[PDB]
Amino acid sequence: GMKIAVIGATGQVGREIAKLLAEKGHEVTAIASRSKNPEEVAKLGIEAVYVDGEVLDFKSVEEAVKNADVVISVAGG
Amino acid sequence: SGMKIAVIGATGQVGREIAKLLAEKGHEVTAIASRSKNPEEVAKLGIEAVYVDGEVLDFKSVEEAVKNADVVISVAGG
Repeated sequence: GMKIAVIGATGQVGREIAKLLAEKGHEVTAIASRSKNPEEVAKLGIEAVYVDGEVLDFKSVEEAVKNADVVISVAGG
Repeated sequence: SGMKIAVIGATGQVGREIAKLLAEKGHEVTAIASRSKNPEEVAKLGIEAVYVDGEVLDFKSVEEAVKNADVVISVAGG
């Protein structure tokens, strides 16, 4: 298992994520805090990543983040 | 019409698990390999930004739990 911090919006989504990853054997710390909104997150900048067999559609990526109700941004692995 | 959730940086096992979980919870999920260029700014930790009382669990303990993490999941919106 790994060390995982789950930060930002308090709510069912963040709690369920945290719960799942603890169930998978990770060491999970949850910190409630203020976050940017989806449009602000998009405007932080996105690094486009190609997936074999899929069109990498720049506008589709922009729209998916900007128009989300919730954005989960995963960093590290 | 369930909540629209974008998972960005979903290239790893943890991203895939999150995407799977949230679709099981009836959300409309778009998992995206493309990732934030500035991940730490999604939920930037500062004394003013953290909802946890700094008299109880201090800012340094908060900062350390994120610094020592292998993976940081930042949840934006709700």
